[PDB]
Amino acid sequence: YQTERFTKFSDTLKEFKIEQDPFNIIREFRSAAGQLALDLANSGDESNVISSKDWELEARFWHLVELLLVFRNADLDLDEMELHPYNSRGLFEKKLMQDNKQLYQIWIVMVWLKENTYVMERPKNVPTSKWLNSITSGGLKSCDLDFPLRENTNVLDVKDKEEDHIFFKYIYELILAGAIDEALEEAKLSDNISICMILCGIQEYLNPVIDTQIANEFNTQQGIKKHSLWRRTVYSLSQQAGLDPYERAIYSYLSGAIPNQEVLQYSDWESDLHIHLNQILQTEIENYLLENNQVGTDELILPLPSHALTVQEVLNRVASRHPSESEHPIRVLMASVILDSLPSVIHSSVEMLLDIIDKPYLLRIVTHLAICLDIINPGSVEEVDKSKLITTYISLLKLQGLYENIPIYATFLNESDCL
Amino acid sequence: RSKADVERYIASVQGSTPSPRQKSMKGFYFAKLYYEAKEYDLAKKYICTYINVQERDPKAHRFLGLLYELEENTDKAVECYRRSVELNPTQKDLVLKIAELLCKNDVTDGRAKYWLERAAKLFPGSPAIYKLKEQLLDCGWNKLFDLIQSELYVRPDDVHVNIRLVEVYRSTKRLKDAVAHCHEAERNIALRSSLEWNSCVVQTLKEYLESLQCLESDKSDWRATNTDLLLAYANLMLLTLSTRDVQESRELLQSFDSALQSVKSLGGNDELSATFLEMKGHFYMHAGSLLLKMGQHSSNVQWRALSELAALCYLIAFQVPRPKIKLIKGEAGQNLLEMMACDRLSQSGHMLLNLSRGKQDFLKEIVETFANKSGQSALYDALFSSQSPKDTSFLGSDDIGNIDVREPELEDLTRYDVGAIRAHNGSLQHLTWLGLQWNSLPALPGIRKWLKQLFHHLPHETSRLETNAPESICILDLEVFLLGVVYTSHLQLKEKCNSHQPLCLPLPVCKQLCTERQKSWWDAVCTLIHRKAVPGNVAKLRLLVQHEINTLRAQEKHGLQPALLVHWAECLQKTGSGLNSFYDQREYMGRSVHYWKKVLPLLKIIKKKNSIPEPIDPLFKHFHSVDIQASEIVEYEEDAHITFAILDAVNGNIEDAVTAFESIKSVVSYWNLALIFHRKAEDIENDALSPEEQEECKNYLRKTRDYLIKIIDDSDSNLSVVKKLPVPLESVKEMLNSVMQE
Amino acid sequence: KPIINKVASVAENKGLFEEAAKLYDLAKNADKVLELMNKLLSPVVPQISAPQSNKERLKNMALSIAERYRAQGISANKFVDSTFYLLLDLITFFDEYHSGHIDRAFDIIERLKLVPLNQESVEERVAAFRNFSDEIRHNLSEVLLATMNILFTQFKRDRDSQLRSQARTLITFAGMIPYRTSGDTNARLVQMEVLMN
Amino acid sequence: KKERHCRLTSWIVSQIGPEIEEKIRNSSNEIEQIFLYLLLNDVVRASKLAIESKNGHLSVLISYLGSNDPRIRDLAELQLQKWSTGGCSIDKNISKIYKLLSGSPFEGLFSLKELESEFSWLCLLNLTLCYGQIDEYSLESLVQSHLDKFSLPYDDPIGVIFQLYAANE
Repeated sequence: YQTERFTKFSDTLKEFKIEQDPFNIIREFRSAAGQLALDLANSGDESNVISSKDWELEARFWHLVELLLVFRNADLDLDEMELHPYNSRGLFEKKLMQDNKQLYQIWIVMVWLKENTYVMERPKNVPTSKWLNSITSGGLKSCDLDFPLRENTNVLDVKDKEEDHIFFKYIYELILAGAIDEALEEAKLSDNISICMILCGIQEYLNPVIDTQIANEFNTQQGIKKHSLWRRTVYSLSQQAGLDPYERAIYSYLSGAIPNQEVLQYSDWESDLHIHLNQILQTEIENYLLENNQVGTDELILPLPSHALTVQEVLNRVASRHPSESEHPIRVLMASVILDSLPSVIHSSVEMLLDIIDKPYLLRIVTHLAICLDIINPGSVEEVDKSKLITTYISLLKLQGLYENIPIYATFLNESDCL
Repeated sequence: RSKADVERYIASVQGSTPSPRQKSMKGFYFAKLYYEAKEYDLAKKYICTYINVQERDPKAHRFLGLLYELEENTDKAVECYRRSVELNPTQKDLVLKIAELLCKNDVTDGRAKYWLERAAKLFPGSPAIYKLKEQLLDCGWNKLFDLIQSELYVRPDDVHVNIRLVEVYRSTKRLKDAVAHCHEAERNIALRSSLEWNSCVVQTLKEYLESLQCLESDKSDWRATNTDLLLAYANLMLLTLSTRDVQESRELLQSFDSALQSVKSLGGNDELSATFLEMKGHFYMHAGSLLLKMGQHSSNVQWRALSELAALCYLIAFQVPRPKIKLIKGEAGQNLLEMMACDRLSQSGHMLLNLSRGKQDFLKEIVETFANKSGQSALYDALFSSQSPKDTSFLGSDDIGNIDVREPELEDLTRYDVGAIRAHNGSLQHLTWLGLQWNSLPALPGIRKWLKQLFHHLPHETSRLETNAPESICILDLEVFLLGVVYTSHLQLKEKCNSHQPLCLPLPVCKQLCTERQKSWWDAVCTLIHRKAVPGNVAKLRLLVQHEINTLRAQEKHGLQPALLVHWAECLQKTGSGLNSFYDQREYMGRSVHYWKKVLPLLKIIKKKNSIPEPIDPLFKHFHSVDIQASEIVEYEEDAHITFAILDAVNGNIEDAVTAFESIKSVVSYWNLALIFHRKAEDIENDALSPEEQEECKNYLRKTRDYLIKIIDDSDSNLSVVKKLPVPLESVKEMLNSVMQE
Repeated sequence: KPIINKVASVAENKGLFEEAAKLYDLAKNADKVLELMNKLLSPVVPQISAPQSNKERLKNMALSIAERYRAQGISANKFVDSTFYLLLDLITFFDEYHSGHIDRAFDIIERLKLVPLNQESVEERVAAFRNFSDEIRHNLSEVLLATMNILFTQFKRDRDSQLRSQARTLITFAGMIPYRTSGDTNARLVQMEVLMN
Repeated sequence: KKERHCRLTSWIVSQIGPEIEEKIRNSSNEIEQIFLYLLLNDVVRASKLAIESKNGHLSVLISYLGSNDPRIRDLAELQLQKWSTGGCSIDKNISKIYKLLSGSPFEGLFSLKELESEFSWLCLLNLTLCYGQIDEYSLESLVQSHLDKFSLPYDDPIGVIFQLYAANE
């Protein structure tokens, strides 16, 4: 049956033109692609695993589109936040994310990135308690994480290191996926209290009593006041070798830094891009705080880089670092959406019809995207480009023998007359 | 404020923060008020000092650049924008500005070229981008022509660029080429809808008529170009009436009437003669629309007299016969002419009706009183100033003979609308108008047929309904959309007049009837489907559509009032219940059940008189005018249970469908009960099979007969039941005749 | 719940409505809160809302009770409740009228469908006045005059026929309604309509 | 309350300053020094020395001292019970630091009370006031909490003032 696909997308358009909000179209496009992603994936010829991934990718694209256009377009402007110098850093961070839409967009994108991150299954047969092997062998004169750092790592049993590896890797995957609550649960429950505690430093300080404008979200002070310190402390910890590469990786991510080579070598376009947007973000916040004298000089223990990249440049670098992946045609759209250069790319792939015909999803996707765009933002895509796109896709509806559902797509030109 | 208000605040913060750094960090907020007090040599030094301490603020740097722009110091203003742009790349509008200013001041340096390239990729093919491309070239005739042509290749729908081509032709005084392109471009559906283009079309043609080149060349094609002028006048008239003011619209009428008078003398039996025929009708129709515009603002006595006058105009237009389509040279030309004919009959048609519903056979009086030649002078009087010569004015010389004075038939009107959907490029304005005009009628419009005429081969329902990606748009989504747009529009206008007829407004005169949000969506999905989007804007258009999909499908956070959902549900059931094929029946019934399944939870909370959680920036405006009441809840639950049963029957759960249908003694349940009992009989009725089974088979056909008779018995007795019929009464009787002859 | 009503009950019996409202509102007794809030608003409906006035100090508490009664979905019987939100709309009608925002104020009164503006609505609007809370009928005099003075101002700035027609409507309504100061009001309304012509 | 607390604790640090600096002068063990830096309410130099002496995890943990995060509190205490039930051996000063993170450094079961004999009473009181459970208690009842654990010398007047302050009611 699967050669139903176009129906689903077409179907969604029917429903829209007929209850005469348009963001639902895309939401459905997403779900549609996802549903199809499942079909080709389950039981299939290994020629299908490929086009299955091109559907999952499809789906992620629709999601990213929804998120960003919702934020950008459903922008109806709220009330400005008036801080005082007595206010906590927490509030200033919030203000920053409110006022600077360019940067919040980075947040949105990171959220999307996390959403679609793979995490291993929870490690089984985890041991009763930490470093149990070393303790049992005798030779841990101190039971604290820093003991084998104070003096040769030869202290820790091999099996203990192997388990610490399992743990820190799992925690790392969870952190990259946004699963911070799960990471704290794992830390707690796996007898890694001190690491847990480390994960608690992630929050900026708020006090509901002082920072009135969040006395709703909070009933109790929380987060840590000397955060610039925390951050250097963690970063330095991240640079100290004789720690497991995933643990160092974790601290890197937390300090707004770029994890060690041993770990980073396995990160893909999404993972890598995520890492570097995290860096942009971290740097930008800490700079925002410095420009408002909410950082205390004592805490500038160490040099961290102060110069934030632009999303443009991060993308360019990550691209050159992952050319194969970068060049994939829906991930180009992903980037195009991220930079807003989107009608830009529409008109572009339009002129590539004048090695876009070779891949099937593309001509469809661009067309339905163009439709959505001009629905949500009348004017968005050049009238001509709509004409050209629908023209060509329609002729494929003909080549597929689905003339049945051509009128729906017609509802965008007087050129429709000619059908 | 004044000079004292701002210079006194100096001592206000000077006494609050006296150190030099904080004194200079307030410079931007000092400069914030001098820009308001018209002090630019002072505001400049205030902001410039804040820049001395806050050298990395993109806002401050831009503010100084905008202030140097008022000072007209290009070199200084540009540099300021540059700093704000290099600090923050998201400032697209500043990349245009830099490119805009670099090309205006000096093009000799390639830096102006570079910034123009970036400006292009930030705003794909925007109207300003070409403007800058022409500016850069300015700093030779053949050179300009090649730019426009290369620009028209990829942007043939750009109004401004095509206009420039006519102006370049006109500058070299090769007007024949100017009209030639003007003629070949009147086939473009987009340009035909452009007010400024049609204005250019009217001039370039007239210039050619008087041009020395028109006479010398030949008198054979003279008629051909003359046709386009009339066509242009019609389009230009439609647009001028809507956007322009009372004065400008009336003035355009005089040029139209002059052209008509100058054309009628030639006559003949070719495209020009056929064009004159159809355009003649348009003239009165627009003239009627023009008349109604004046009266709206005016008093009641003038309104009735003017509406009386307009009614005659629309009548004259409607009477005009369908133009002779076969008589045109080409397929494109003839299809166009017919398209306009349908538009004329449709627009004038609904107007004729809405004006005739005011009174009983109001139309008859209009003709019996003003069809007299006295009315012709009363029409010329109200429209024009009597000073103009009444001899060469077409209005005063037309032979108003045997006005049909027959109100239009709905069935004819429907096929006029459907044929004219592409008249105004399917603007949501066009459809929302029609949808509203049918909102007062007893017969409903074929929306699903409208959409098929617009988006051909767009599936009724998309297989991949799971996601909201806008490649899965379906004619149902659109049908569901227009329903809300009209249901929303009607309520909004109802609220307006209540504070202050809504049906009576003609299409040009009325303003936007939908929210700019809705209009943006329709324009997006249209440009996307028809493949007239922009590679750069593809992703934006695509997302704009995606945003609303989840609402048209009643998914997470749908901005849908319960009444609008119910309206969608029943409007799709009855729309589908009348369809012949199973594919369409299933789809429309499916969606109807879907929306029903989303409402019933709301109705149950409403059934116990609780509060519905109001929406956040909904797509379809909520209204307490149609908020559901307990008085109607049990009905919807019942009407929904029917929709459930219908889908159960279509899927195969006949046992549960009949069990449900029989539970409620409704006229519609009869037609369903009958229709499904007939099918169980007909298939088994004639093949060799157990005799006992045959008797049971006949028994079902006996039930079919009975239920159809119950329909007709209850139908003839009461009118309210006639309207509840899921199909026409004559269709029910049609089956019965065949049922009994079986 | 009882003592808060006991304390609220006496303070109500001692004409201390502004307190009895705060106390009854403390026990989430909206039947009494809105009742008293109707009495405190009607006198101040047409008044000028000025800083620290008795209008601001009562309007601002009424709005703080409108939000907390909508966000929490609380309401008294429709009679008490309908009047309470109706007065709040009127208080907005005069606050816009006294500010010179004529267009904006005209739109509000139109929504309320309290005063007819087209002759067709006179029959139904007149019947509605019979069963509307006397806290509303009291302020009918000032509403008609403000609405008239609104049309009156817009006239000095077809449209003329429309204002003229609406002017008439207000008069016939006021003619069929027996209300406060119907003598002085009905006369002034007729004079303002004559100047229009 | 925060202001007053900060001034009191800055002052106590003014007083104990040389005592502790002497003690840091004579220590031969890095983790002990880290602890002493916590005795001067200098979280940052403790964190730094930790970092430098290659005690990095501790370092991170240290950064919590003076945020009163009850999660961290109960976690630190938990770690301490687990050690004080088996825990073949834990360094004498790491346990002290964890006990500081516990928020109840004498009030406890790994108790710093024995430090009664190694430090000015004021020095230990600083520990209660800085870590101790700042948010949950009023300055007074906090100080009182500490005094309830230790008798001060009858003759000492700065002692007397704290007692009169805490005695409130």
